[PDB]
Amino acid sequence: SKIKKIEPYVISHKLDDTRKICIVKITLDDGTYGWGEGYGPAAVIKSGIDFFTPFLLGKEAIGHEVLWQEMYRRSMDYARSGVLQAAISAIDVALWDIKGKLLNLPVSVLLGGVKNPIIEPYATGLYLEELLVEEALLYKSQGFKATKMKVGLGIEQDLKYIAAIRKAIGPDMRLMIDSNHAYCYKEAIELARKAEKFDISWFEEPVSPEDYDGYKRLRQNTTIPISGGECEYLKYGFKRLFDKDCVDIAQPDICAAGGLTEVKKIATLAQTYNVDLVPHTWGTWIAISAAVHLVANLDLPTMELDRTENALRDEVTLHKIKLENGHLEVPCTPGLGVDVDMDKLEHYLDK
Amino acid sequence: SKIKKIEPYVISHKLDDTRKICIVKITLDDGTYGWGEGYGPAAVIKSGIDFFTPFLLGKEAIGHEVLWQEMYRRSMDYARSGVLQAAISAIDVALWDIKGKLLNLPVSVLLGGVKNPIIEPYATGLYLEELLVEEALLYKSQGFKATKMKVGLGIEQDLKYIAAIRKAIGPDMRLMIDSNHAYCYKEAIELARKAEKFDISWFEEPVSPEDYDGYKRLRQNTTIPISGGECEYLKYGFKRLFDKDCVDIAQPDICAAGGLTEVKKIATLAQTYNVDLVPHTWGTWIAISAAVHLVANLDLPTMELDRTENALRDEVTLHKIKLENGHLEVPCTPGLGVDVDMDKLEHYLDK
Amino acid sequence: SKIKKIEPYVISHKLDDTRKICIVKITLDDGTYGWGEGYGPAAVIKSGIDFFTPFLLGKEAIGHEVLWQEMYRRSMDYARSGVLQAAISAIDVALWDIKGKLLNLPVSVLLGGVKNPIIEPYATGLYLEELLVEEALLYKSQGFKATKMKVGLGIEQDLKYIAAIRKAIGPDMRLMIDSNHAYCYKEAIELARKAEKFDISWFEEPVSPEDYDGYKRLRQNTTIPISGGECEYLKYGFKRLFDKDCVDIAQPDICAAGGLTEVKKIATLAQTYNVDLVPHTWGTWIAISAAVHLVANLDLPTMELDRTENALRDEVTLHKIKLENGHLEVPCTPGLGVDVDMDKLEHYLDK
Amino acid sequence: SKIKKIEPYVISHKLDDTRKICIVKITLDDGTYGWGEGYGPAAVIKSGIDFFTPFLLGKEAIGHEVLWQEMYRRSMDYARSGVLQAAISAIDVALWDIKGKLLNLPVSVLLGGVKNPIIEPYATGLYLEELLVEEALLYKSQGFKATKMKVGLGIEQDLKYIAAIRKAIGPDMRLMIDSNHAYCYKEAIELARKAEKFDISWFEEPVSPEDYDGYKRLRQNTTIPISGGECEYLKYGFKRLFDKDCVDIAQPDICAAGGLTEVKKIATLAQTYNVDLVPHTWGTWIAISAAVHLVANLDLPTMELDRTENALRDEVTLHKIKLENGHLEVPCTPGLGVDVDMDKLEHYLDK
Ligand SMILES: [Mg+2]
Ligand SMILES: [Mg+2]
Ligand SMILES: [Mg+2]
Repeated sequence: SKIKKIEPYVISHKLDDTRKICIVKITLDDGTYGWGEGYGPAAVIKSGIDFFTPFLLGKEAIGHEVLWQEMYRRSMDYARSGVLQAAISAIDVALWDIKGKLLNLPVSVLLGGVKNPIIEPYATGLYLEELLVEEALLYKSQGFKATKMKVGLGIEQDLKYIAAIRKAIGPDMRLMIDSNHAYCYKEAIELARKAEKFDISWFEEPVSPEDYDGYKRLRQNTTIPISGGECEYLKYGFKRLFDKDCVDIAQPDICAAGGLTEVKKIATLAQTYNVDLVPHTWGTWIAISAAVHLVANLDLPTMELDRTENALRDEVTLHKIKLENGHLEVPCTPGLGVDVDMDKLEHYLDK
Repeated sequence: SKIKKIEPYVISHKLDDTRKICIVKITLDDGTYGWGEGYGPAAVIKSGIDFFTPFLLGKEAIGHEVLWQEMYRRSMDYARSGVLQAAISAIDVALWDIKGKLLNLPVSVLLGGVKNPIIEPYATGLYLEELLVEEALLYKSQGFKATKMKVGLGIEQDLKYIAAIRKAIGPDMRLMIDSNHAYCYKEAIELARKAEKFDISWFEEPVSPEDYDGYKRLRQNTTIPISGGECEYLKYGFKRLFDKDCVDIAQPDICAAGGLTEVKKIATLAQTYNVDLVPHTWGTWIAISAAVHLVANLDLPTMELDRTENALRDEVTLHKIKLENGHLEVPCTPGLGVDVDMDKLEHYLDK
Repeated sequence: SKIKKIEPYVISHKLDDTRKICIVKITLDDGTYGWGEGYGPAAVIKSGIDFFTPFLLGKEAIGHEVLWQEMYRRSMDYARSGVLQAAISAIDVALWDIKGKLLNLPVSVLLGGVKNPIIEPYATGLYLEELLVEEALLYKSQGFKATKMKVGLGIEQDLKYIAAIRKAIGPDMRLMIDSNHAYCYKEAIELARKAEKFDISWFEEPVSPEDYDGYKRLRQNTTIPISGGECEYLKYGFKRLFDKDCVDIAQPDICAAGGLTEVKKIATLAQTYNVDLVPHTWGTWIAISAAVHLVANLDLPTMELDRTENALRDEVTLHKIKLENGHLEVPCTPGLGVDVDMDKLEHYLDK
Repeated sequence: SKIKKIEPYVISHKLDDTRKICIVKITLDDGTYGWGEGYGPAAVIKSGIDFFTPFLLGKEAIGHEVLWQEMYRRSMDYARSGVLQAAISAIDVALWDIKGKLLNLPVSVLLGGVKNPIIEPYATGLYLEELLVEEALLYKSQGFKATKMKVGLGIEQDLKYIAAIRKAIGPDMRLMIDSNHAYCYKEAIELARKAEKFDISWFEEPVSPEDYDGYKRLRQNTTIPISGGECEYLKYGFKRLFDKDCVDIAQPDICAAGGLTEVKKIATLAQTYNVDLVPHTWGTWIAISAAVHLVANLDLPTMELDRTENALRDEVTLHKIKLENGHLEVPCTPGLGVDVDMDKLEHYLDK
């Protein structure tokens, strides 16, 4: 019932640069382990976990909030945003896998209840040129009901590509654009106003996460819904964002914002402020699982399903979840419903 | 004058628990070195420096802002506050020691000019009971014009001790109280109203750095000036602190908030908002030096002079600065005016 | 070295009225000189310099901020805006030429670092009628990527001319309109809404610099980005402009707003408020140089390149900077990289 | 009746440094002259008048607002505050002396009507130590009902002197304190709270004219009424001061803010905002006269009566006004009721 060993692992591989992820395993005196993930710079997150590890060993895993508050009280002064929050999120997601196992229930049921047993996720596909059209047509064939494309190659370059992908997918499939704060307010509305004709479901991270007044103005000047919050941490950060009427959709990453415990608190806030929540997910199947269980408990929904090459997701992590013809099905298995192939873990670790 | 090797060093020391601070040495192709420091969890900052090190090598040190913006562009999605900011701060302070050396001028002169050639710092002395009175009497005897005491032992316990220290130091010496966000709004005004009679120069971090409305209310309900910002990072963070009329004095830590480059930008903002700036300093002389040079360029001033038991500061780092009868004299030496005893560095290092 | 002699010179020439500009030369004990410029009424600025000259002689030029603060402390009650600010600006730009020379580095590197080694400036061309089309076609042929035209001849007269210039330059070249506060809110949106179809990059000084609510409303009712701040002085003035969400682009004139020192502080503020900065430039190459070095340090960019008939700029001032096919290249020479032909200086002057 | 010659004169005199003030004489084709004054740096104001002089010659003096608007249209881009406003003020006050003479009526009657035929001004007396007490006792003996003292020598030094002057003058005479923005918010309330016991009628310029939030806060934390606006220029400047609920009393200087025309417009605004107006006066009798006529038309009042050593005020300018036992009597003579001794003018002139 008590924590015996927290074990952070930095997993990597280069494809065509490198993908460096930090992954934890918290195991109890009884052998009951739990899998969690942190989002950001792998090796920095890994040291973060090491920082909290002394104050978590021999303490009870069911009262996960008592541990979250200990980690918070310890890092408050040196955290707020960034790295130590990804360290707290990584431990949290594992304590929710433990609890799920421990109380023999999935995480969604343990968060309050499965509100959506089926989810329809969107396919993410970032960038010659005609290859993007093929990647999109693959997703439509793969049953997907929506797809998220990466923009930031230039206002006139993007509008040329957005036109091409919309022509391929037709009008029935949903399409979203993601800048990655690669544009400024003037550059964002120029793209927004011009891309409106292609029925864009939303615009993800259009300006700097620091440009709150820019987000609000963009929302006022375009019909396309405004997404943001990848870079937003804790209940306090998202309150600050919602008080500014910035986004139509809040996108906290479970692995970054403060884990399942805090993204649930952010979900309460989103609700009160009457703002939609679609979490951000860009890691292994441990990361994806936490989102599966969160959107199930959220009140057909969508979630981020990275279709990009990644053997740290497909090979290192083992999911029980089922996806056929754009629809994903929430698992009933205790905890997140994930494991790590310890041979593929050792093969893909870092030096 | 390109960067050839960035070298982060975690140095440990237990007295009566442990004091673990991270430090950097950036050395150019020409063997010009510069010393820097990060504030927060040593081993986490140390990995942070390692994160930016690949994109800093083979780049010119004089154009320090080009490097700051590269580090920012790289961490803007996974930082905003905490750990990666103290990694950016640490590199910055060392690039200012390099520039100082390189152009054969002190940092203050290189920040714009020595406005205050003499500064009068305050003595910090945290916690049987009668020992606190002796530590204070020592500081008054040592020439100090002001002293900062730590509070959070209970409203009635603090008021008992604040009365004792004021009785010892008399009326001529300034005295400040520091909660360390160990109090809530109701607990803070209870102490503030009760401690008003013992002439308190300021109340440092009275409530949570997240409780902006609490700071503002406390400022409205007490005569004692309100200090805060230890836990505030970047120009964007201090703009939101100032927009909410929270503090009378803003206290950014150079080694945490974004280095000398950003604390200077925070100084421009503080100026525009007509709010005083006294930086936070709690490290080695690499950290103290950066503050010496910053308050010199700021427009008799004070700064944080840690007077606690610290061999890591007093032994590993070598300062040139002179202090006699409460007054500190800004050095004219190129750069920060600091060096590291490489034998005491090897002796005090962490495994 | 210390300041031995500040020398203001009012220079003029009538072409087809007169252009009366004031310039300064600050000369050190060691004969190190620095060239500066003030923007506004020459003879009034010239007396301004004379006002500060007594309190600047025998003082050190490297600690330029110590001098800026002396000039400020002296003229704060009788300044805030206008004439004495252009007096402080003129001295500042020359102390930055001195420092550049003194420390053997260009101004941009000395402001923090060259962020943009290449800039693409815009051609200014103010006003029968068919002559304007030829002036524009000349700029397009001269490789310019953008051109700024003067408007204020009447809503229907301007829309007639804007149509003509856009027809000549085609769709690939950028085009901006400048009212010179010659329009009121009702007259401004009438032009804005009608001129949109001609792809206008921005609208410069659309209403009175005093009509902040007019600027905000115009921004809300038109797609064309709103420029302004020519007439704005100091960090306090620009804070006041940004607090009211007036402009998309802030245009401080280095030679008017408070020199390189203050336009840099305005640049920190613009950054915090997430508003673009394109400085205003309308003088000699002393003025153009200061902007070259400022936009280089700012984070392809543009700047104001006056392409009208002016011999005080082309004959009295000597530049090192290179311009070939719309692109300008930041110089590496110590200081601004400018000199004054003292024979042409004596030739163009005032009794 | 057109303007034939505008003549600015810079008059200098050293006592125990120099007092350099600029004065104007506008004379019509018919030999009707009018005397004016500008407040600030004499030689800078003198060049300002020279700037507008070309666009004022051969134009009618009764339609003074047509001239004010011409000067404004010309200066707005390079003025807003300071020097060019004091040039516009100087011309304005002389056009009001002309109009007064021209229509054979005093200025107060020509501003709308004498509301107060008798006004009780205050004696200004800035700074061994015991000499201040004697200067105050002289004023009480001279009949004065109120006196304004200069503060900024240090919080404990001022409280020592304020106590001394109050002891001498007794309880019946009013007493006001003037910082001259020599204090910051923390330093201002320290002085305000401590000086409350000495019945202070008002606190003039307590913080920087730029620290609007400081003024507002000080007003909230002290019982002593807050004065300010010396450094405020135009109707636009005073609207922004009043919008922020800064002052209890607005103090525009006629010779600086925009002359009698603008201080009257500022008076309309002050009225609408329900804020008192006591103008700032620190020049010759040309300046004092303009205030006599303005407070007469304002709706027993007070005004600034400089009682220091001033040979330019008492020798160069000739007044008709009468003062006996603290009460001043508004003159009925056409215009301001002032002349200049042309021999003492030629004597005190500058090179
Ligand atoms: Mg995204
Ligand atoms: Mg502290
Ligand atoms: Mg313009």
